[PDB]
Amino acid sequence: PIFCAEQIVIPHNLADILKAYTKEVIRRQPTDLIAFSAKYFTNLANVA
Amino acid sequence: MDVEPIFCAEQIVIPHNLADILKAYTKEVIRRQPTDLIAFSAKYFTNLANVASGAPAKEQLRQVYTRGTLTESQVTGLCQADAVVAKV
Amino acid sequence: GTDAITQIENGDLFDFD
Amino acid sequence: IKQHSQQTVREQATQMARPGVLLDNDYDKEVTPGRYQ
Amino acid sequence: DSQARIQANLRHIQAFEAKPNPKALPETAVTRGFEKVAFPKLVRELTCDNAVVRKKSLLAARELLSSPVNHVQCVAAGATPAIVALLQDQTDDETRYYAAGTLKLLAAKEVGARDLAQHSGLDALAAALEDPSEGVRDEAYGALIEAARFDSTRRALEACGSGAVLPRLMELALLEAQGGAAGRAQQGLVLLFTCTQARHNAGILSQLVDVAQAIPHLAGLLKPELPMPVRH
Amino acid sequence: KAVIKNADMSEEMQADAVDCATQALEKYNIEKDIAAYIKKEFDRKHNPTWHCIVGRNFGSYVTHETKHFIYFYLGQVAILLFKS
Amino acid sequence: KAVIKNADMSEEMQADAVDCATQALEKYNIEKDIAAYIKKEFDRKHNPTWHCIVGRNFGSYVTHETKHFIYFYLGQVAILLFKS
Amino acid sequence: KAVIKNADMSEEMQADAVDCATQALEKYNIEKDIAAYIKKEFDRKHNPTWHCIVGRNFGSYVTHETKHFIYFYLGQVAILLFKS
Amino acid sequence: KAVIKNADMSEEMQADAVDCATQALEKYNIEKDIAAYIKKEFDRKHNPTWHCIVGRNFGSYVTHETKHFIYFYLGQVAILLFKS
Amino acid sequence: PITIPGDFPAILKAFTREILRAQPSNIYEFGARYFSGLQG
Repeated sequence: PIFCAEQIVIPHNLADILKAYTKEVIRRQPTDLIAFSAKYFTNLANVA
Repeated sequence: MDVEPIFCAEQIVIPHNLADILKAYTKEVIRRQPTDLIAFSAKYFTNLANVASGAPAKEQLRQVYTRGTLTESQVTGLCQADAVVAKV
Repeated sequence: GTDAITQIENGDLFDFD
Repeated sequence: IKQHSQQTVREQATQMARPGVLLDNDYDKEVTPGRYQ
Repeated sequence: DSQARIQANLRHIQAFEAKPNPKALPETAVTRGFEKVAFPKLVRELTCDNAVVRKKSLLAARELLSSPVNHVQCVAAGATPAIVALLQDQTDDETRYYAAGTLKLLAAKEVGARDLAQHSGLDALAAALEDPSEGVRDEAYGALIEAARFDSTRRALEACGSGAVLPRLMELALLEAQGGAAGRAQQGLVLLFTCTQARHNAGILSQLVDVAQAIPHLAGLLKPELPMPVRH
Repeated sequence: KAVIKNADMSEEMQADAVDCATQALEKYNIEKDIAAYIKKEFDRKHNPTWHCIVGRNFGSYVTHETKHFIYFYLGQVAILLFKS
Repeated sequence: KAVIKNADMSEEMQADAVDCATQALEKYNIEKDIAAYIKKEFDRKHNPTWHCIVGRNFGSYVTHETKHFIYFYLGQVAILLFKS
Repeated sequence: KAVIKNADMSEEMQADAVDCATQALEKYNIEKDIAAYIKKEFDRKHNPTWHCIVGRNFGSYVTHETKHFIYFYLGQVAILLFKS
Repeated sequence: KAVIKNADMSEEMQADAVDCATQALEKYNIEKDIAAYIKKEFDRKHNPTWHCIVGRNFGSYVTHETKHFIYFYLGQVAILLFKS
Repeated sequence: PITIPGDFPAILKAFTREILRAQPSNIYEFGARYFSGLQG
């Protein structure tokens, strides 16, 4: 029953992953960002 | 940022600069995380009172850290660069 | 006197975005 | 000649534990419900 | 415990008292409206008509720029132009002091630095570095130093007008030549050093070395007479 | 359990109010329903005028008839119950 | 802006309720202060008794006298006001 | 603007009391002046023995001559007037 | 903690009134209960027909028989007691 | 792990009560005397 701004939960392991994510992009600097991102996240899911 | 409840008489007036003093004191307490807050606060307020009146305790803490009962040493230091050390 | 019922529903007051 | 008692009406405010500026003093009491009729 | 009991009952009577009225607050009183109402209210109150209202709102803003969320909402609401405009007021020096401190608090986060640069705030700070007051100069030096943590601010300092780093070094030399004020000089020199570490520093170095002739000045300011942080 | 943050009633009346609230809490999953249940039972139990507010975030200023007021928590939910 | 979910009053009195709610939200921080400001201000002019509840999660059951009741949103706060 | 909270008194005296108390409020604002005005007027009108208590927060226990007893909120100030 | 603000009464009866007020605050908290206790005690012990007002904020203008009048700020509850 | 000390709110509460009661002209030495006296 969320009714206040602070109620939103920011996971502990979120920002780190996100930074790693942007790392890969800014390493490749691609143009089909959505496809490469989907491939990368699916790789991380299937390996984890 | 003034703090003024709806129902508070004029008989109670908050002195200016109280918020800032408690601001600083709370920040130091949060930074240090002492075990005995009462003597810590006494030492802190004596430190700031002496400093404003006219840097003993910063140097004392640095020397104690370099060395690697203590209240008496701090008190002696705060009541006194070779003449002062000789007097202590 | 007449009665009256109110209630804060879910998501009506709280715009998430 | 009889006797009747009078009293004015009195009001109260309640404010809940706020995530912000608020720190409330605790001067309350606890109870166990038991059965009800 | 009869006395304690009568005190308790008397206090309970004084509790439910039917207070008369919330008498109206004076005009010079600031407060935070519930939740988000405060950020729009502040940017209005920063531009009110009475001076003391603007100063106390500057203090309230300095309170309001601590957390990143309040910083974001206060800079999106349009605080920076008001703060820089108040800084450029020369009638009262105190307001300049508080405004410089408020800008130092503002420029800590990335968005604050970018919006300070966009609204020509760096030029305002450079102008304020020559304010005849004393505390405001230290606050302006600190604000510029804290803004210079980002490369974009360094580049914006590189090319803003014709000479910005040049008169900064000139002022450092001027204040070290007359008197012994070492805090301002050290702050200016460390700000200059932070400028030289910009990724493309070819312009920043060229300006300094060529026009300012920094090397003989630093060689003269390396003597063991000056305070050690200046030598550093 | 139940904590009485504020009370202005006899011990029996406060106990009855706590019992009414906890009894309501095992039937009604919507909060307006708890307000309605409490209001009916103190309506028939006592002098007919009453008022009840239930929730998890609210702050009030009510002028209540003397000797009749309560503000107490059950579980995580605050209940303000008073008479005009 | 004022989204009046449920009102039983005239137009002018509703508009004054919204204006008082705006002033209360602008001037005070905590909830009970806003509630007390609203209740006292409507005591001052309209009629001598009033009751107010300001919050984010609540729904009351009251017994208001006809021609005076409002339950409306301002900003992100629900304000419930009624005479009894 | 005067809810007659409780009164054992003739209807004409009730109406006259409300009228004279309205005149008292338009004349003065301090509670003791209001009480003086009201009891002096009813001392002139009826048996001189009268007693008036005016204020926002008080509760009495008095001895009144029968069919002379009134207690009413005329706005925010309450007036309690009775004859011994 | 009695402070006799203004009284016309024998000293022993003044001390008796202060005492009675003390156990009055001792026994109950409700206002009119305090007033009723004080008047009942001065009807039982002394001669009858007393009037009591044990209030917080009020202004009254009363007429009493001679040598029977007391007004004291016991605690910060102002108690007024007089004879018809 | 940057938290407020578990006992600090009450101590600051009492200190605020006393400083608002006394109304001093020097908060620093007031704190010095208050805390020294309470220490013993």
